[PDB]
Amino acid sequence: GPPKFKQRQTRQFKSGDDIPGMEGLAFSHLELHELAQFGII
Amino acid sequence: KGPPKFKQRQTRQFKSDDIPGMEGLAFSHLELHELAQFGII
Amino acid sequence: LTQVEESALCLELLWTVQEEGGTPEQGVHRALQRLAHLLQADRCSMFLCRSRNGIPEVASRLLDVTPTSKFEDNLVGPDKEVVFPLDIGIVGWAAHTKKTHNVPDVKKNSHFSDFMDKQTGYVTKNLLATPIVVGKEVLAVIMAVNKVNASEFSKQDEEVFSKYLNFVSIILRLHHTSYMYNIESRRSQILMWSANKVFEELTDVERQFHKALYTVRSYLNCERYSIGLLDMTKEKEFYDEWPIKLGEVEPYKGPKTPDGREVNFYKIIDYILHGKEEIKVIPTPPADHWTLISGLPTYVAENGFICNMMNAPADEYFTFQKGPVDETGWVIKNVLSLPIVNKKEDIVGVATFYNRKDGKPFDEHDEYITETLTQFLGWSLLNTDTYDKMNKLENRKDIAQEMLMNQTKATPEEIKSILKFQEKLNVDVIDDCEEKQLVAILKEDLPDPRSAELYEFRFSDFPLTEHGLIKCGIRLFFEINVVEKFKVPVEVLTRWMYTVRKGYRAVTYHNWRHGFNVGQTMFTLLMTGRLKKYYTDLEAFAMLAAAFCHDIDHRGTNNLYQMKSTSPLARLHGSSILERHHLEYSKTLLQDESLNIFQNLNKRQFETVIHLFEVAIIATDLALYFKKRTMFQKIVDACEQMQTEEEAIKYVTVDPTKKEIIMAMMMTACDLSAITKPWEVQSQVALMVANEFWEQGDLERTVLQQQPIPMMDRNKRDELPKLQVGFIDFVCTFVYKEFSRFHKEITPMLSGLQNNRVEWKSLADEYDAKM
Amino acid sequence: QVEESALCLELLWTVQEEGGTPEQGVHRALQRLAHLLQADRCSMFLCRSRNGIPEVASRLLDVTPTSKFEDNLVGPDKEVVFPLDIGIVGWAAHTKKTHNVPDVKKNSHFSDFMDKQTGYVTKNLLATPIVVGKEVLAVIMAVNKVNASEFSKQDEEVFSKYLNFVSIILRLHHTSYMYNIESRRSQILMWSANKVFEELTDVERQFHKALYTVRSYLNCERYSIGLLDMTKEKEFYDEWPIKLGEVEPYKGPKTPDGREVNFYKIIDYILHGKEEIKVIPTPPADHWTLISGLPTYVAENGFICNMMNAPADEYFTFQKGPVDETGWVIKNVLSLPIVNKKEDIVGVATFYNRKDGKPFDEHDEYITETLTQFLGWSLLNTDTYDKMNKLENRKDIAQEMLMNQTKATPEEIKSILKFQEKLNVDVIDDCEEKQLVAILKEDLPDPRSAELYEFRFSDFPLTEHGLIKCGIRLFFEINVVEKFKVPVEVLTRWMYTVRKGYRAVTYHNWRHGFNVGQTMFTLLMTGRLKKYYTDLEAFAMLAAAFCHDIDHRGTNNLYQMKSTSPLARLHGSSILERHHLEYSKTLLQDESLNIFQNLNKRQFETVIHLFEVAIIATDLALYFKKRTMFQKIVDACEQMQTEEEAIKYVTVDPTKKEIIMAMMMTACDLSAITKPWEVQSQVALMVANEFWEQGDLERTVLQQQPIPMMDRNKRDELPKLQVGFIDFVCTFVYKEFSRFHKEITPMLSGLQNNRVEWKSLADEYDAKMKV
Ligand SMILES: Nc1nc2c(ncn2[C@@H]2O[C@H](COP(=O)(O)O)[C@@H](O)[C@H]2O)c(=O)[nH]1
Ligand SMILES: Nc1nc2c(ncn2[C@@H]2O[C@H](COP(=O)(O)O)[C@@H](O)[C@H]2O)c(=O)[nH]1
Ligand SMILES: Nc1nc2c(ncn2[C@@H]2O[C@@H]3COP(=O)(O)O[C@H]3[C@H]2O)c(=O)[nH]1
Ligand SMILES: Nc1nc2c(ncn2[C@@H]2O[C@@H]3COP(=O)(O)O[C@H]3[C@H]2O)c(=O)[nH]1
Ligand SMILES: [Mg+2]
Ligand SMILES: [Mg+2]
Ligand SMILES: [Zn+2]
Ligand SMILES: [Zn+2]
Repeated sequence: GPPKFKQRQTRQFKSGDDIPGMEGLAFSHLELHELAQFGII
Repeated sequence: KGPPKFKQRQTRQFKSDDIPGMEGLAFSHLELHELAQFGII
Repeated sequence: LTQVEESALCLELLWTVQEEGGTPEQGVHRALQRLAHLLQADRCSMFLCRSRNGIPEVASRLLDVTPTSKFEDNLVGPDKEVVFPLDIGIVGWAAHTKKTHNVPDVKKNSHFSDFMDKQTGYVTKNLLATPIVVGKEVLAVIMAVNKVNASEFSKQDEEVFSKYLNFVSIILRLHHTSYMYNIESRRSQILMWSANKVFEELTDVERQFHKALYTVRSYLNCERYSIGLLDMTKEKEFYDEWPIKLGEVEPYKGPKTPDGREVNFYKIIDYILHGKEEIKVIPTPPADHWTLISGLPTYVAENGFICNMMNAPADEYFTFQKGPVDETGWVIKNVLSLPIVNKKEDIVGVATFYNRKDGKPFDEHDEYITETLTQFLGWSLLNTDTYDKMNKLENRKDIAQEMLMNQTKATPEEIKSILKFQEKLNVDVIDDCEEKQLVAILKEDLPDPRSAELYEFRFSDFPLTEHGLIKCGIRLFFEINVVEKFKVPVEVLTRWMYTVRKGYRAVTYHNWRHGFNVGQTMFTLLMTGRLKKYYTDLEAFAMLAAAFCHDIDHRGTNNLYQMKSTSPLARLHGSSILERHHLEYSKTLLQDESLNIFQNLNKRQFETVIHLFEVAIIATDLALYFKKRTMFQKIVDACEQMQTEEEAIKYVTVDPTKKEIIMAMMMTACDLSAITKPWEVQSQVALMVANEFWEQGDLERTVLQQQPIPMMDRNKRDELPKLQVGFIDFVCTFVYKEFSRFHKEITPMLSGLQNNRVEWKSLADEYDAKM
Repeated sequence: QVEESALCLELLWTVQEEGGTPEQGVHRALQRLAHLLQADRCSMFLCRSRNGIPEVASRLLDVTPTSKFEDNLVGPDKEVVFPLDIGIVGWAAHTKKTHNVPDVKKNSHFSDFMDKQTGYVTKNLLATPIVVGKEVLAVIMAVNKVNASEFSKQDEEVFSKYLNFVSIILRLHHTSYMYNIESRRSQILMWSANKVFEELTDVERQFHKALYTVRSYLNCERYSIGLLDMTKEKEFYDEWPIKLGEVEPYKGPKTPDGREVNFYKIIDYILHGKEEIKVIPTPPADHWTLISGLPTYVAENGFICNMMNAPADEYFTFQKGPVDETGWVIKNVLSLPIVNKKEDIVGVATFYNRKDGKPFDEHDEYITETLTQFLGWSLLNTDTYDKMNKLENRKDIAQEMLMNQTKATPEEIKSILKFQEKLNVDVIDDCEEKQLVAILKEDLPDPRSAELYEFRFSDFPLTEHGLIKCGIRLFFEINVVEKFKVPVEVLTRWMYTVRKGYRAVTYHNWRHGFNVGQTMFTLLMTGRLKKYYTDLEAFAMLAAAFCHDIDHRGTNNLYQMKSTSPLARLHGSSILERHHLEYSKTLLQDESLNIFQNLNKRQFETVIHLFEVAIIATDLALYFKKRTMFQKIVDACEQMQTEEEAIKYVTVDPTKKEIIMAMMMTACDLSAITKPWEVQSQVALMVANEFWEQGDLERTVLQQQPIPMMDRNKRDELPKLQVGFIDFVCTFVYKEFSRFHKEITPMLSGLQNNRVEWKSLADEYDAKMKV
């Protein structure tokens, strides 16, 4: 009959929705549209 | 005036294979030779 | 009576520190009241010592203590205390000297400080000092002033003061031990939680630091703190440097980190602990950000000091907010800023901790706590750099594999060269033809399986072109009657056959010719050898596909060369290096939908075919063959006892392991099946093999600077037949004798080995005639 | 009262230990109270907690007035341990209450084990546990009052008044010990984190670093760690004997996940004598750690086991004598399992006898459990290191197999470098570079008959193999081979591999790369812009022009970003241009393909920079950004009165040359607009088809509406959008070049003619929609 021995503890350190703030963690006026028209950018 | 005197970082505390002990950290009798002779293994 | 009352009052003094929930300042207040009553002095006080920035200071904690006084009125708060550096004041000189200083007239010592005497409007004319020194540290300097009944403190007064200060030292050391235990408990919990959160996953700097700081939040015990991350880009693009080099834009002038990068806090993370416990993140914060409005974070980014400033809005250099920082009435009182440091000493960020949860200034113990936290973050930067390397390596691998697969895949012209739909069906480029019509149109164009001896063991690939090999391979799959049973598309089959062909390099022997001859041997052993009776049509389909792809991408080298050269194959795959490569590449080739010849079978059938592929290709390794020869021999010996063929089918079919061993033996006999070919064909294949092994030996001698084995060595070229005889006597004879026992239909293969052996002996003994 | 006061002052002075051991002051108080109570043999039972079970142990025995402390002190070798369910001291420690029991033989909680051990008779004893912070530190014992029974209530009052001093001393020692243990915990965590974040390593090296670094903060005389085999499944061929039943299945110790308990490596840290580290691969079962069942018991179960007096146990076969002949014996053992994130036991740490010789208590259990927990968390780094090595190896294999597939075979070389048909060697390229130059210079088409210098040249009549021949001709005409010593075989091979690295896409095929390289040639020579560039720079620009769209998949940078392609996650900006640059450099990495091998190190550094600027300058967003700077360059170069002054002005400034080279590469990319209307109409059809299939990919895979340029539905709107491309992007590049040098004047003429035709079809569309 072995002696009674302590069980490992894990719940305390078991514990990113729970961590807040993890969700979030040049040409001329004419050129800006017509460059996208030809897919230049 | 001048800024207050402020402490320097204590980089010296943890600045630092020297760890001892890191240096080191199927067939028959005939089949042991003729197999190597053919490069089979 | 004086001794009895003094002993009783010092017992009660000691019990006041045992009252859990009391304060030691109360006990010291009682001690000062007793001291002032006994000594007939007035206005006793103590100055607690602190250390900030590594320099020591003193500050009064109890002023105007007199017998029969209120403790509340005598105690002064840290917001009203008077701070003295050690270089000034008698209290400073006492703290420095760590010894008694009795000065009767304050005007006779240059250490006299007028500051508090004018602050409170009290006159001092008698001073006795002794620091409370324990463990080589000074905790408080106690002061007795203005003896009302005498102009001097005599030596008996010094001795009584020393004994009462020994009791005060007991009280103060008890409080000091409790406080240092609390400090080390905080630091330990800080490190344990930071380690738990860093190893939770591999992530970027921002996520990892936010997890660590948000978990250690409860243990910092600051009212407010934040972290600013600096931009880490060091070099610019040439096209953004052009205006700087030509001169269109003035050179940047402003704050610089010690590395030289511009001080640009690209992200700020604020942890507000005073109320509502709100966290915010500000990407590209403006220079008017309330942390950056004071120069202190920028000063730390420029210099990298640890800055503890008390009364930060009373300083003139950093221009702290004198008023409230925001709509809520929070004002900066004390500050402690530290940098986070990369492995290369680069300043990755600056952590700023504002005023404590209580009113006390930051002591050296909070500097110690915060520096251990910032060091831990500066070490977990290694995990963040590893994560970025991980993503770059994964992307580079996936790009290289896709570009490879696109290059290797057969072009539509190479498909059309076999499946001539365009020139026969009168159809456009877009395939809208029926699968049955594509079957009917293709089945004309393949060579018939009865001509060219496709079922026969005599098959010679020399008079066929490789285009005829592709056509014959599609023919071989075709007679097993797999296309209609398993619903594999005809164009998918043809493309897969052609990409298997271009997969196999142009090496002298492990080229497409060996793969085709092995697939033809698998076909003929299935059909003419009658071994098809042991396997399902799905299993036979796997046998043929594995037999063709068994050697795919074989570079012309053996596993010994892979290990010896420390090849990436050998470091990726531990044992059976080349067969594990052949398996991985055949599975990759089957992984594309356009090449997935097994796309139209059930998931369970695909798992079966994948295990079939694994068994077959790893069993192509001859070391495994040699290990499992004895088990196969036991299988054959048990199977020959029976005198009914149906009994043999039952005996083998019921055990999957026996079928797997016979499959391994089938593939081994298929690989070396050239030894069973007619003498001319054997001689040419053995010449090709000997050429491959000689170029291996020349490579091995050249790039590894080692001697080849005699079989690899080109100088014993004429010794080829003897070693070939050894290969006859050691390897193939067992396989083909056990197969001839197992089924008499495989008997000619052994017999072909039997002739070729005679020819090799007839040229080896002539070498004995040459010597 | 006077002698009572003197005894109180003596107790106050002995409370001021000033160093030493508090057991001495407690012993002096115990002998004081012994002589005061008319009682003998006072005792202290320290409370320990092991495994979470509380116990009491006698520390001072046979306390007698005028007795020596050395005889009263009992060491842990002779201490008598009682659990809280044995003895009235156990009941007292449970209840935390004062008990006074006479005639203990009538009490239901009295234990006579101590009475039997010592042979002393006890009759009446007083018990009061010392309790501070709800924690029980010691049970104080007063026994066998002489000349009287039942003690007295005033004896209990003076007993409590002295146990106040006892509690003071014990609480001071408790605060000092809790500070010590918590400092040890925090230093252990700091050092283990420092050593874990030092680099990525496998388990063995990382655990060895951490444990060896923390060895000084664990007060164990020795300890060891055993790592279990982590393999979970076996290969099919090692299951075959088990599945056939030829070998009985393994039975014996199994971990909870079911793996076999095989310690594949043991690390011993011996610290009692010489500090030595032993690494034992595959230790035998006779190993002095494993010979006791305790490490194996922890591997099967996973409990933290504190076992005092381990050779007195019956279950575990602990060695009763020396194990290394050095005289060290096992006394106390503390074993803990290290676990994965999945609770899988990787190892078992066993800490042996404490340096102080006291049995392990909950404090050292806490220290070793926090170390073991940190080690179990650290395995993320090992798993990441293994995944790094596997990803690296797989990438390198895929890149090598790709490069082998794409590289031109020796037949493809011999198809052009017809050395075999002219030098009669056929075996070895032993012929000198002059011979290869002489034999090849016939085989290329002459540049005048091919019109290769002319701006009009159309690639429709030539074949792609004729395009390769013409490309080597263009390289010959610049006269590069002789100056930079570019071998002719590697030149032809590199041209063919560059061709084959262009995909078969509708417009970004090899013909576009060839026409861009021909535009680079003709602008250099006939446009006379080579006056600004060295022949080295001309060679680099021509090679970059031929590779500026290498392995272009057929899609836009917007498509890569929207499709989240591996290219877009690898290269943040200029995604395809950086891919082309990376792949052209990869082609230049092979010695076989390095046409720059015979350069100086600085010349390659120059070639690589020109490759970078030119290919990233093929990004039209960069073109649009730098148009204004090129225009300023041209305007400043127009006012110069002398041609040689203009040459000086451009050549002195590297950035102006880089901008002009970028502008040249954009004139080259869009050159087709300047080609005759026949060629322009075909090429515009090709780009329109490419854009249509891009828009079909966008609508089908990404499920988004394409821009009208990508949309097939706006097909007839093609010419009007072509007009929009003619004014916004090409006129400037071409008008500014015609101003810069009049020799590029006709390219604008070609655009002007083509614009009229593009306007004509738009007017034909104006006719069509209006009716
Ligand atoms: N001596 C000799 N060895 C052979 C012959 N044919 C095959 N082998 C061996 O069998 C191996 C089969 O491996 P695989 O063809 O799957 O790469 C070869 O690498 C080679 O070692 C042969 O004709 N003669
Ligand atoms: N509308 C239009 N765009 C063109 C034409 N030629 C080139 N482009 C655009 O310019 C880009 C040049 O970059 P490249 O793909 O050659 O590296 C092309 O990808 C395409 O977007 C053209 O003739 N018409
Ligand atoms: N008002 C007041 N002054 C004190 C008290 N105790 C000491 N001081 C004095 O304040 C002074 C501060 O500087 P010094 O060290 O020169 O000398 C000290 C004294 O003279 C006190 O309890 N009340
Ligand atoms: N021999 C000896 N026994 C003691 C001394 N002090 C206490 N004990 C006893 O040890 C016993 C342990 O169990 P109990 O709690 O029943 O009662 C306690 C006593 O009777 C001592 O000084 N000497
Ligand atoms: Mg092989
Ligand atoms: Mg491009
Ligand atoms: Zn093979
Ligand atoms: Zn291009």
